[PDB]
Amino acid sequence: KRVQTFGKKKTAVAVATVTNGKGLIKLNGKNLDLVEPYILKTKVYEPLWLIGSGKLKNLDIRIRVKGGGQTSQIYAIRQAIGKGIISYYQKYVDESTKKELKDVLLRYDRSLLVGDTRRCEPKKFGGKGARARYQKSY
Amino acid sequence: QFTEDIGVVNKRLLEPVPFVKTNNCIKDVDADLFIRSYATHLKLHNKITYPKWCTFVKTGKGRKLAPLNEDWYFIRASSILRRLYLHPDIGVGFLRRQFSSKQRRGVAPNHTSLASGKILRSILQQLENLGYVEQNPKKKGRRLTTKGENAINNFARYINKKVYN
Amino acid sequence: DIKLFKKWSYEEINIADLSLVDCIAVSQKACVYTPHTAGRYQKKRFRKALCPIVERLVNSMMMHGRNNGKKLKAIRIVAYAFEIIHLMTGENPLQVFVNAVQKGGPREDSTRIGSAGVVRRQAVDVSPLRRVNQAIYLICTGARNAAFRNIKSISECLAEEIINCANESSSSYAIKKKDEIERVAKANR
Amino acid sequence: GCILNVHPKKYGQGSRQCRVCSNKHAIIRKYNINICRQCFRERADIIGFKKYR
Amino acid sequence: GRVRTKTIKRAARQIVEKYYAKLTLDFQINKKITEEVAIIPSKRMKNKVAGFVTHLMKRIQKGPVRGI
Amino acid sequence: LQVIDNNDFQHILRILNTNVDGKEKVIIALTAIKGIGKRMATVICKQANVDPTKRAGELTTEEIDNIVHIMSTPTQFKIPDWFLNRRKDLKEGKNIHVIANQLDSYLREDLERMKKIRLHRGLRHHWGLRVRGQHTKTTGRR
Amino acid sequence: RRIRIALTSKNLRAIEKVCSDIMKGAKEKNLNVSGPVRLPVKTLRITTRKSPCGEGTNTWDRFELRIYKRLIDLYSQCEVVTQMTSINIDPVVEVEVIITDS
Amino acid sequence: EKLNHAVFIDKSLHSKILECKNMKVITPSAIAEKYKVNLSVARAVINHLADKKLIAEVCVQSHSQKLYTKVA
RNA sequence: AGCGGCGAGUACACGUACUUGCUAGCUUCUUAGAGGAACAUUGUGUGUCUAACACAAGGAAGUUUAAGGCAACAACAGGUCUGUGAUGUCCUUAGAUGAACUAGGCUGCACGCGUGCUACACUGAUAUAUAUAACGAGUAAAAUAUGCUUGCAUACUUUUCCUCCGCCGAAAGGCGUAGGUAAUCUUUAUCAAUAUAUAUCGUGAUGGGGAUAGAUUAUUGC
Ligand SMILES: [Mg+2]
Ligand SMILES: [Mg+2]
Ligand SMILES: [Mg+2]
Ligand SMILES: [Mg+2]
Ligand SMILES: [Mg+2]
Ligand SMILES: [Mg+2]
Ligand SMILES: [Mg+2]
Ligand SMILES: [Mg+2]
Ligand SMILES: [Mg+2]
Ligand SMILES: [Mg+2]
Ligand SMILES: [Zn+2]
Repeated sequence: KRVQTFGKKKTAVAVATVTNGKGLIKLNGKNLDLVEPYILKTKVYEPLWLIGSGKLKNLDIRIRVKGGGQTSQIYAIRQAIGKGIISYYQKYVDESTKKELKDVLLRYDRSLLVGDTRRCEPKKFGGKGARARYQKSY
Repeated sequence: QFTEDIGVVNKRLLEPVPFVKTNNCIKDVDADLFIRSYATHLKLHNKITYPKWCTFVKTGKGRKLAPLNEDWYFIRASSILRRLYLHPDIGVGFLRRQFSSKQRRGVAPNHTSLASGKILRSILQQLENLGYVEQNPKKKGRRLTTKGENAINNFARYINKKVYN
Repeated sequence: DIKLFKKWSYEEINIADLSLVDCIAVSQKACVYTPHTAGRYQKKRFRKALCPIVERLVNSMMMHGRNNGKKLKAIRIVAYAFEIIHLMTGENPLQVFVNAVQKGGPREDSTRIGSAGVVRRQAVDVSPLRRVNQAIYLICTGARNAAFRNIKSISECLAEEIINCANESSSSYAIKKKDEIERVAKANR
Repeated sequence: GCILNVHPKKYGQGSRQCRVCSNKHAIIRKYNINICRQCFRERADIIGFKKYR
Repeated sequence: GRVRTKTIKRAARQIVEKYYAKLTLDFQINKKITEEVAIIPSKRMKNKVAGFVTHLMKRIQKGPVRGI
Repeated sequence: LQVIDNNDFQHILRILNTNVDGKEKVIIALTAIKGIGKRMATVICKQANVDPTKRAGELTTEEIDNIVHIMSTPTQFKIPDWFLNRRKDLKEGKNIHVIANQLDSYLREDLERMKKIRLHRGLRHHWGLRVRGQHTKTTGRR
Repeated sequence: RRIRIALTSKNLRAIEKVCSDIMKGAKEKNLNVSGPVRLPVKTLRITTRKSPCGEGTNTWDRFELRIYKRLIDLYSQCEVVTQMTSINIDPVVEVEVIITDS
Repeated sequence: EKLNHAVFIDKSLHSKILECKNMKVITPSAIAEKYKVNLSVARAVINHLADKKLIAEVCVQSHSQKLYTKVA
C-alpha cells in the first residue's frame, strides 16, 4: 500500500511516496515533464527505462523537493525514485524478485541507491577560500 | 469554444514519455507555450489596454534599455495571472522581487535590482475591472476570483489538445 | 539499447591499436545517455581511465577563466559538434572522435637527464595514459584559439578540428604539434 | 553667557564611549556590549563566550 | 601513518599477560573483555588496544613473542 | 527576400549639420549625431513612425525631414521633460534639448562664465585638473 | 488547565537535569504531561582581533554564546504547579510559568 | 585584412544566393563565406528558404546553432 | 514542526489541481537528546616477517574519514605607556601641554611602490521569460496632541528597530495604518547571481569599455 524513501545531495532532500495505483508520477503537484533543465531530463528518466514499463503500471509516485540548486535537486530525485521502487517490493511482493531488480540498477551504476558524502569545506582567515591565500608581495 | 491558433510549437515537446499524463489544470501545460499563446488572446479581444505612458519607460532600474518587443505589456500581464494561481495572496512588493535582474554599475561590482511598481499596480487594477482578480476582504493581497480561475484553466486544456492531437 | 545523446550507439566501435585499448573506455559502465556523471575519478591513480571518453572531452572545453564551472554549456557545444561530423562524411560521430584520440598524441618525447653529471636532452617513451591525455588537450586548444575573434562558432571549429586530426592532415593544431615534439625527440636520440 | 559643551553630540564618535575605559575607539556594539575590543577580549570568558574552532 | 604509541602497547601486553585464557582470535570477543577488564575513558582507544591484543595472539601461534 | 537596388541605397547621409550617418541600422545610425543617445534614438524613431528593422540607407527624403522636425522642439510631440537636457537653461528658464554644434557652443560658454566669476570649479577647469573631488595623487598621471 | 512551563539556560549540563526532575516529579502525582520540546539552539557570535597594537599577522578569535530552551505542557492546577517549580532548581535555569489559556 | 561583407542583396546577387539551397551543410558562417554577405543577411535567406520547404532541418535547432541541409 | 483523517467547495476525468472548516493516529521529511559504527576487518603481495606499507572485496565511510581549537623548554632590547582610575621617572598646571567653543586640516599633486575593482568582447552585449540556496539581524534624550504674547505649562501618549499591505510618484522616495522583544511577524516549500529558452546586433575602439564633465530632483543630518 504505502512506503516513503528519500534521496539526498549537497543540501537537497527529495522524499518519494510510492503507493498502488494506475501509473501516475508527479513532482510538487505537477508532472515530471515540467522539471526545468531540459538537458538534464534524461537523468530522471534513467531508472524508469531500466526496470521497464511492465513492473511499474500499478503504482503511483509523489515527490517533494527542498533545498539546493539545479543539478543537486535532479540527482536527489533519481535516488528517491530508485530506492522507493526497491522498498515497495520488499514489503508487498516476494523479495527474490527484489534482488533481481537491485542487481539491474547496480550494473548501470551506484548512486542510484547510495548517497554521496561530499560536502562544502569552510573558509579560513588570511585568504579568500579554503586553500587560496592572499597574494604575497615581498 | 476556442478557435484561436497557438503560437509556434518547438520540437522536444513531442518526445515519448515513460509514464502517463493528465491535463485538467494549468499545472499540466508548458509554461512558455501558455504565456505567449494567452498574451495574444488578451490583445485580440481587447481585455486590457497598453497605457500610453508605457510607450517610453523601462521596466526597472537595472535595465537601461526598453523591452523592444511592443507586446511586453500583455506578455507580462498574462504571466501574472499564472503566478496568482501558484500564490493566492500576493501584493505589489512580491511582484517587484519576482521580476528582478542584475544591474551593471560601471566599474563597481554588480548587484541584484528591483522592478518598478506603477507598471505592476496598473495591471492589477485593470484586471479587477475585468473581474478576474479580487482584493480579499480577509487577510491581504489579491487573489483570483472564480471567473478568473475558470478562464485560465479552460485555455490550458485547449493548448494541450492542439499539440498532441 | 543505450545510445549517446539518444542517437548514436557505440556497440560496434573498436580501437584497432592494441596499445590504447585498455586506456580509453567505451564499455559496460561507460555507456551513458548523456555525458553528465558526478563521478569521483581523481581519488586514485588510475581511476581516470574509467571515465567515459566523451565526458573527458566536455571537461576540457571549460577553460580560460571566463568559463569555469559552466558544464551545461560545454555539453551543448559538444552535442551540436557531433551532429556536424555526422552530416558531412557520414559516419558514426563517436567513431570519428575515437580515431582522433588515437592519432593526436606523441609517441615519444625528450627530457633532461643528468646521468653522468652531464645533462642531455635524451629521448624517452610515452605511456598510453599520457598519450590519451595529450590528445584531448591538444584538440581542445586548437578549436578554442581558432574561434577567438572569428565568424565561425565554437561548435563548427571543434567539428573541423576533429575530422582533420583523424585524417592525419597537417591542417590541425594537434598533428603539427605532435610532429614538432617527435622531430626533436628523433634528433636527440 | 556660557558656551561650555554646546555642540550637539547626538550621534557620531563623540556620542558614546567604552563602558570600562571611557575610551572612544573600537567599540563593540553588536547586542549592545558597548565595550572596546581590547577590554572585551579580556573579560570574554566570564560573560559566557567560548572558543571551539 | 598508524603507529601505536607506548600507551597502547604497554596496556595491551598486560592484558595478554594476565588474562591469556579468555582471549581468542575474534576482534569483537576480545573487545568486550577489554571493556570491563581495563579502564579506558574514550572508546577510540578502547578499540585500538583490543585490535592490538588480537594481533598479538596470531603471533603466538608461530611461537614465543619477544617481550611477552 | 528583399531585393533593393544599389542606386536606391545611398551610403552617406547628412541629417543634421556636419554628420555622415553611414550604412548602419536606423537606431544606431542616428547615434552619430552629437546629442542622440540609444535611449533618445529609440523614442525618436518611434514617434516618427519609421520601421526599426531596416538600414539607414533606404530612408526616403520625407522620413529624414520628419525626423529632423522631431529633434527640434521635441515638446510639441509627446516627449516628456525628463528626457531633455538643459532642464532650466539658466537664461530663459525653459526646457530645451541641444544638439550637434549648438551643444558645443553651450559647453564653451558654461566654462567661461564661471571663470570670469572666479568660481572654484571654473577656476580648476582653467588649471586643467579634476573638478569632481577625485583624489588625484596616483591616477590621471600622464 | 493547559499550563505551560518554559526553561532557558546557557548551560546544557543543568537544563536537562531540571527538565528530568519535573517530568519525574509530575509523573508521581499521576499527571498527564507532554514530553520536552527542544527548540532550535541559537548562538551569539563575536569576532574581534587580538593584538591591542597594530602590528603582526592579523589573527582573529571566534567567540560563541549558545542558548537553550525547553517547553513542557500539562493539564493541572496553577497553585500546585507553581509550588512544584520551587523545588531547589539550580540558579542557572530561569523558569517562566505561562498560562496558555487560549 | 578587413572583411567587406555586403549588407543587402543586389539584383545581380539575388539569383546567386539561392543556389546555396543545394548545400550539404547549411549554416550562416558558410553562407557568408561563399557569397561575401553579412551574417544578418545569411539568417534572412535561411528563414526564407526554410518556410517554403526547400531546405531540410538536420536536427532540433538552438538559438546559437542553426545547421540545415538539402532536401532529398 | 510536519504527514495523515473527516467534511464543504471551484474545475476538468474512463481520479488529478487548488481553496476552505474541523481534527483517528504516525515521525520518512523538520527540530534535538542519548547510543551504535572503523579496529587495518578479510584475502593477495612487499618487508629482518618485527615494527610496518601496497592492491582487491565488502562497507556510508579505509590519505588516523574531512576541517578547525589548544600548544612544551627558551629567546627578539620585535609592537603596544594613542585601550585602561595599570604604572616608575621628567615636563606643564590659570597668558595651561587641563576642560570647552567657532572656522580650517588629516583628501592638499611635476613623481615612485603594495593590496584590489572594472576591462580588452560572439564560450559576447541588449531585451523578455522560466527554474533554483545557506549562515544572520530586528525597539535620560529628542520628537508628537492640545495654550498663553520659537520662550514656559499640560500627555512622560501612538513615536524611534525590521517593516507586510493599501494609495501617490518615471524613478529615488512620500502618505496611512497591521504584526513582532520573535521556529509565532518582517521571511525563507524561499530573502540571490552564475544557469536555461527565444529574438536583435555581426568582427567595424562596434551595440566592447565607462573615465572625465554639464543640467535637474529626493532623502540623512543643527
Ligand atoms: Mg573561492
Ligand atoms: Mg531576468
Ligand atoms: Mg597604484
Ligand atoms: Mg526522523
Ligand atoms: Mg598600555
Ligand atoms: Mg574643533
Ligand atoms: Mg589618512
Ligand atoms: Mg591584505
Ligand atoms: Mg555596454
Ligand atoms: Mg563606443
Ligand atoms: Zn575598554
